[PDB]
Formats: sequence, C-alpha cells, structure tokens
Amino acid sequence: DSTECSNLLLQYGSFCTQLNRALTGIAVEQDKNTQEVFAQVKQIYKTPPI
Amino acid sequence: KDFGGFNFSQILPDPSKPSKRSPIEDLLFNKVT
Amino acid sequence: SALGKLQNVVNQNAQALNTLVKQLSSNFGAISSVLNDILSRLDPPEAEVQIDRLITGRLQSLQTYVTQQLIRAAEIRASANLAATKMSECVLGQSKRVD
Amino acid sequence: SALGKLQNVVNQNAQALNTLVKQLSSNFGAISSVLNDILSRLDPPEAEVQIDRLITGRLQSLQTYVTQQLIRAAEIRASANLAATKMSECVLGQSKRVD
Amino acid sequence: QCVNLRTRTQLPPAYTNSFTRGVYYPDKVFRSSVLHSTQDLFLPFFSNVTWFHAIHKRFDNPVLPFNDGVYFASTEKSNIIRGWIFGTTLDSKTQSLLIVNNATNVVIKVCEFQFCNDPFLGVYYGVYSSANNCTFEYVSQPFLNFKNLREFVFKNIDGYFKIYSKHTPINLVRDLPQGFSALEPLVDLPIGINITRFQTLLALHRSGWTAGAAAYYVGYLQPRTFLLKYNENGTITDAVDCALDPLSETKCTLKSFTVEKGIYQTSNFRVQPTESIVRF
Amino acid sequence: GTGVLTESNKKFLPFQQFGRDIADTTDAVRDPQTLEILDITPCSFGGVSVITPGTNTSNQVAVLYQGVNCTEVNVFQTRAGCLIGAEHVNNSYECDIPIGAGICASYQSIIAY
Amino acid sequence: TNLVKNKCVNFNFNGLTGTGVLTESNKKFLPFQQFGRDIADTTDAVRDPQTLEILDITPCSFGGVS
Amino acid sequence: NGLTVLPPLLTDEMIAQYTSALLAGTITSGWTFGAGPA
Ligand SMILES: *[C@@H]1O[C@H](CO)[C@@H](O[C@@H]2O[C@H](CO)[C@@H](O)[C@H](O)[C@H]2NC(C)=O)[C@H](O)[C@H]1NC(C)=O
Ligand SMILES: *[C@@H]1O[C@H](CO)[C@@H](O[C@@H]2O[C@H](CO)[C@@H](O)[C@H](O)[C@H]2NC(C)=O)[C@H](O)[C@H]1NC(C)=O
Ligand SMILES: *[C@@H]1O[C@H](CO)[C@@H](O)[C@H](O)[C@H]1NC(C)=O
Ligand SMILES: *[C@@H]1O[C@H](CO)[C@@H](O)[C@H](O)[C@H]1NC(C)=O
Ligand SMILES: *[C@@H]1O[C@H](CO)[C@@H](O)[C@H](O)[C@H]1NC(C)=O
Ligand SMILES: *[C@@H]1O[C@H](CO)[C@@H](O)[C@H](O)[C@H]1NC(C)=O
Ligand SMILES: *[C@@H]1O[C@H](CO)[C@@H](O)[C@H](O)[C@H]1NC(C)=O
Repeated sequence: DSTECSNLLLQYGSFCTQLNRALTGIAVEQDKNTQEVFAQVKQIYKTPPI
Repeated sequence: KDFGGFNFSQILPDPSKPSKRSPIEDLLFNKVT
Repeated sequence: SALGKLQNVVNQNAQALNTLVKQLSSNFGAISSVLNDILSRLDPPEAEVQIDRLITGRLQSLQTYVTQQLIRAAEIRASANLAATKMSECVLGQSKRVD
Repeated sequence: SALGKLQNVVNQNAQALNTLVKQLSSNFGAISSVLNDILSRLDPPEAEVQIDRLITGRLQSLQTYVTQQLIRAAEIRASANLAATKMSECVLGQSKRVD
Repeated sequence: QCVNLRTRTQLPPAYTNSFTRGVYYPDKVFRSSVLHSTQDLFLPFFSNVTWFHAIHKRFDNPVLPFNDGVYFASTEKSNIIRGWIFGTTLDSKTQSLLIVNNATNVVIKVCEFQFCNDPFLGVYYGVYSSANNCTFEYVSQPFLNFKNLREFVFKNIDGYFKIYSKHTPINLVRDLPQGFSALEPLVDLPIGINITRFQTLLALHRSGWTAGAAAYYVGYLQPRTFLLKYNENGTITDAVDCALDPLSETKCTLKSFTVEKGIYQTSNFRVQPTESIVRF
Repeated sequence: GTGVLTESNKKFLPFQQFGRDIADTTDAVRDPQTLEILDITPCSFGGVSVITPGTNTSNQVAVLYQGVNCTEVNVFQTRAGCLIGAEHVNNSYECDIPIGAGICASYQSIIAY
Repeated sequence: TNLVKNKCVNFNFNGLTGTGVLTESNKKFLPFQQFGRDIADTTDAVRDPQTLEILDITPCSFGGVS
Repeated sequence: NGLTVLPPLLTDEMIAQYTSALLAGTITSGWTFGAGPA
C-alpha cells in the first residue's frame, strides 16, 4: 500500500503489465486445456435405467 | 478439370490472380492483418 | 503413489507460490525487508535507495516466478494436448497405435 | 474471428516489439530516459551511475523480451510439429485416428 | 478608482453538466491516426460545472479558489468578458497577475496591484488603485442570442502558466452545446508565482449601469488519464475518460475505442482503511 | 500494518505476542492492553473485470470483483466473486462470456447464468 | 547553420537532438505543433524553427552484416 | 499480498458430467457418437 513505492515502480515501465498479461494468458490457457480434454461432445448422453 | 463432378476451383490456384493463389487462400491472406 | 502426477503439479504450484511470498521477507541488501520500517525510519533521499533495492529484488523474484509458471504451463499444455488426443483416439474410437 | 489463431501470433509479436520499444522511454530510476540529456547535464562520475541504471533497466527489458520470445517459439514449434503431422497423415494419406 | 455595486439581485449559483468538454492538447507533439493515453490535469467528463449569469439585475463577479487549474467556458455576445484576476491575497502584500483585453490589445502583467473589491470596465453608448513593483509585462495580439463560445484552460505547473483556448461558433440560446472540440495551446507564461484565487472581469454598459447578456461556466481540473484519438490530419476528434465508468475504463485499458465481446480485467479493488489504530 | 481484526480461536503461550503463517506473515496478534488473540485477515483484494458485449451491440457493462464478497463492495454472489449489473436467471444456456465456477454471462440487458 | 536534407546527419532542433535522414514531409502540422510521433512514441516528424516547414526523420540505414 | 486464485470455469461436477456423457456414449453407442449421431 506504499504510494512512494508505486511512484518509484512506475519508473520501470510496463514490467507489471507484462507479468499480469502472462499470468492472465496462463489462467485462460488452463480453462482452454480442460475444455479441449473433457468437452469433446455437445450432447449429454445418458445410460438406460436398466 | 474432369474429376467426375468434383469441383476444386475454390482450392486450386486461380490463373487470373497475379499471386497464383486459390480463392480460399486469397481470402485467408486478405483476412489476416 | 498412484496419483503422483497430479500431486506433483499441485505441490510444484504451492511450492512456487510459497517461495514467491517468502521472497518478500528478504531485504536484497537494503536495511530492512519492510517498506513501512524504511518509510518510518528514514528521510526520502535515502528511502528512495532502500525501496529501489527492495523493488529490484521483488521484481526479479516475480519475473522468476512468472517465467517458471510459463514453462510449467507449456508442460501442462503438452500433457493436456496428449490427454485430448487420448480422449479422441482411445475413448471415442479404437486405436491401432501400439501402446 | 475465424482466423484468430494466426491473428493472436501476429498481435503478440507486434505487442512484444511495441513493449520493447516503449521500455526505452522509462528512466528506471535515473534522472532521464535519454542518454544525451544525462551526458549533457552531468559530469561523467554521476553520468556513469545514471547510464548504468539505464543500462541495467534496458538489459532487463531485452532479457524479458528474449525469454518470452523463446517460450512463444516453443509453443509455435509444437504447433508447427502438429501441422507437419497433419500434413503427413491427413493430406498425404487417409487417417484412422479419430478427430 | 473603485465603485461599490449595490443594486445586485440575490440568486443562488447554477450548476450544469460538462458533457465531453474541457479537453486540450497535453503537449506540442503532432500525432496521426493514433490513440494516446496521457496522465495530466484534465476536466472530468459529465461533471458538475458552476454556472454564472450576467443578465438584467445579475452581475456575477466573485472570487473563487483556483485549485490545480481552471476551465472557463463563455457563452458570449458583444464582448462583455474582458479579462481575469489571478493571485493569492489580491492585495499589495503579494504579487498578482492581471489579464486584460481592452479596445486595442491584450495586456498580461505580473505586478503588486491594489485590486478593488468590485473590479469592472465600462462602455458608454475602475479595476485597480495602485501598481508598485512590476516584474513582467507582455502585450500581445487580441485573442477574441449568444453567438460566440470561448473555452479557456488555465494551469500553474512548475511556475509556468498555460493558457489553452478555443473559439467556437454556436447558435444555442441558453446552455452549453453538446459536442467535441479540443483546445489548442495558446500561450505559456514564465510567471513563477503562487496563484490560489481568481476573478472574472466584466464590462458595464452605460446609457445607472446595465449588465450585458453573457453567461460563463467554471470547472475544476483534476489529475486523471485520458485516451485521446488522433485522426489522419492530427486533430483530437474523440476522448475517453479512464475513471468515468467501467466501459471507458476498459477502452482505456485495451487502448481502443471499440471493445469486443468478452470479459476484460481492467483494474484492482482495494478496501480503504477507515481508521488508524495504535495499541501500546 | 493494515488489516481486518477479528476475534481468534488460537491460544497463545504467555511469552508470545504475534503469530506467523506458512509465508511468515503475521496472521494473529495479541493486544498488549487486553490479553486477547486477534486474527489479522488482510483487507480484501480483488481483480475488477468488465463484462461487456460488443460496442456495436450495446454499451451496457457488468462488473466482476474477483474473490470479493458482495457485502464488502442487480448484485449476485458467485464463487468467482461479486457480480454487479448482471441479472441472475435460473435458465441454462451455452457459455457466451466466461465468468467462472460454472457461471457465464450473455446479452439478451446482461444476464448471468 | 545551414540545413542539409536527404542525408544521415546529427540534427539538433530546439534542444531535441538525434541522428537521422531529414526529408521533405507531406504531413501538414497544425500551427501549434512542433514535433511528430508515430505509434511507438519515436520522433519521426519535426518542424524547422527558422522556416516553418515539416521534415520527416527517417532512421539511418542500420543493418546486420552477415 | 497481491495473490489471488481464480476458480476454474468448469467445476468438478460439470467435468464429471462430461465424463459421464462420454461413458454413456461409448457404452450405448460405441464409437458412432464420436463421428456423428449416436
Ligand atoms: C466449379 O465451381 C466454380 C465456382 O464454384 C464454377 O464457376 C461458376 O460458373 C458459373 C457458370 O459457369 C458462373 O455463373 C459463376 O459465376 C462461376 N463462379 C465462379 C466463382 O467463377 C464452375 O462452373 C464449376 N465447374 C467447373 C467445371 O469448373
Ligand atoms: C466597496 O466595498 C468593500 C467591502 O465593504 C469595501 O472594502 C472595505 O473598505 C473599508 C474602508 O474603510 C475597510 O475598512 C474594509 O476592511 C474593507 N473590506 C474588506 C473586506 O477589505 C470597499 O472600500 C468599497 N469601495 C469603496 C470605493 O468604498
Ligand atoms: C451540482 O451541485 C449542486 C449543489 O452543489 C447539486 O444540487 C446538483 O444536483 C449537482 N448536479 C449534478 C448533475 O450532480
Ligand atoms: C489598452 O491598454 C494599454 C495598456 O494598458 C494602453 O496602452 C492602451 O492605450 C489601452 N487602450 C484603450 C483603448 O484603452
Ligand atoms: C515594493 O514596493 C514598495 C512600495 O512601493 C517598496 O517600499 C518596496 O521596496 C518594493 N520592493 C521591491 C523588492 O521592489
Ligand atoms: C501559495 O498560497 C497558499 C495560500 O496563500 C499557501 O497555502 C501556499 O503555502 C502557498 N505556496 C507557496 C509555495 O508559497
Ligand atoms: C483531412 O484533411 C483532408 C484535406 O487536407 C480532407 O480532405 C479530409 O476530409 C480530412 N479528414 C477529416 C476526417 O476531416
């Protein structure tokens, strides 16, 4: 929460934006991975009761 | 182009185009900027 | 140890996060690892030097964590692509590919 | 949004180049982001320190760019290996592999 | 010479909407067909700006705090508004800035003036009593139903006084028109003095006195980020206030005026501390 | 420091004043005047995300505060966070804009489902 | 000094210094503007202070020698 | 400390539902559901 630290950190440019962008890319990639593996059917099939 | 009714004009190269691309390939190259 | 492959991923992620937060407790050559202590103990001309040391240390730690996460994400993406291929070719069909 | 996969690669490369250019406008704790201004406003004993700050900031930016380019290169290489496999197995033959 | 005006009619000040006005060029740099995000003292979009009238008996010449900058909007006909009063204490103790436009030229002076309580000019069909120590004088070319719209931005940054201005031909009767017009930089003054208060200068019409029909608006500049759009010819045609609403915040984050469908992480939320607790 | 102080169930030894977690951050403290234990949860931190359709379609937006309870910020509580500006419906549709934890948003006003 | 165009020279215009090729420009500046920037915030257009004309600053032909 | 954990888009129940659908398809329909109608 230090405002002096953030003022000094703004001198380094867009490093923080790059790190946030990379983490966001990884985060959406995980959902894409689960979507690719498990959602291979668009119909929810059900077994017969017997 | 007698292939028993099968048409490949959209994927074969177009002689009219100077780039010698197919219509699909020409559309793909136009749609990427 | 049947489910070690998933447990390794969970353990690596938790260990990387734990090391990333542990890096905040290091002063990186400054007088203290706490920004509040530097702001309360020093004038701004020397405080800028102390926060500059802490900022470069913490930024290096965060960049290292993000790079490791990107490499692990690439490995997990390769594993997930393999799993999707197995789902298509072993579950949704019969595969002639040996092993 | 049909050709989003190629557009993402083009956008990522252009955005990485733009970020690498925009990192030159940051002083990284020095008095100015311009080397000429530092060399004209200060004597070489302190201009050496300010130029050193600019050098370490720009070197860190360039290392970050090269590292993320290497990771993206690994991803593109995996995609190209998949594309070569599809060229061999789907175009040059009929594949029994499901999906 | 000073004259008290004792024939005023009491009325509360008005308020109105800023819409998308008050934008100016942040620098002297040409930009072509590009979107630029800048952090500067800007006027907030759709803000509450104070509205003052001059009509007949209304004669609105108060002294207002300058704050970090002043946006002055003028719906003017027949040139009643002639200049401004800038200073801290508005007396001979400190040094004050005078901007006047009389019938011939514009005069900018930084001196120790003795301001009147009610300063004004007069046209037939008294603003100071003394001037002791002058440090800067600058005479320039004249800047100038309601027919004229005059936008001005005054800023005190690093001892520099920036005056931005724009002339707009309008034909609206009462309120501010809705539109976009970026203010060009007109003049930078090397004054190097403290200014915390200002006062408009009007002109009387004599045939007692009569106040000509004029209306003006005061807005206050706040530190914020704008996303400015530069066309092919290099004029600012549209702007985005990054702190107005989440949609414009997304536009500011993605550096585009058009946002595709999806979810976009734009900012962060932090609870602010309400109190400070000491336990010893 | 800055944090929310809550009553704690931890039992400190009499020589102990504060407590550290796995990450060596102070998660519990003893008040020096009244000897009681207090947890120090950090103040809520969230990622503010904007859910919108295309600007060609509409200018309506919804705000997602990630990992933030709705009591500390059309208000709906999801596991992903607090969603303001989206009308929650009981009908199920295909996912248009992903929110998370099974929640997706769409435009039809902006609905969440 | 005199102005030299179409050559990789060291330019110093009103305190803004650099190295580039100064060619004639078709960009019409507004009268209050002095310098010109591209998307990447690099000075690619400038106004001569003596005579109010617009000059493009093309970067000198750097290259890799293989 | 700036650290947040985002939940996955697909919950464990929906992933279990997807696996159940795949199991029902491969039990009742063979490989036909993966190449067209079940
Ligand atoms: C193969 O397909 C192409 C295009 O799908 C056919 O070309 C069309 O021919 C008709 C009549 O001959 C014209 O009216 C269309 O304008 C043509 N379209 C285009 C895109 O050129 C072509 O006739 C088909 N058959 C063969 C043997 O080439
Ligand atoms: C116009 O009115 C103002 C306000 O009353 C006058 O200013 C006052 O002048 C008296 C003169 O003895 C002073 O004692 C007061 O201290 C002044 N007030 C303030 C707030 O400074 C002003 O003199 C009047 N003008 C004329 C010409 O009489
Ligand atoms: C502007 O402020 C006045 C009081 O200062 C208030 O009555 C009015 O409603 C405000 N206008 C807007 C649009 O907020
Ligand atoms: C306007 O003011 C200037 C300086 O104050 C003066 O020289 C000039 O005569 C004035 N003109 C008129 C018409 O009052
Ligand atoms: C300012 O003016 C007063 C009165 O005219 C004079 O006594 C004083 O010396 C002046 N100060 C300066 C710095 O000129
Ligand atoms: C400027 O004037 C205001 C009010 O008179 C005062 O509070 C402030 O300290 C002054 N600033 C300087 C730098 O003198
Ligand atoms: C830009 O200027 C040219 C002439 O210089 C004009 O034809 C064109 O309409 C202008 N563009 C816009 C958007 O006003």
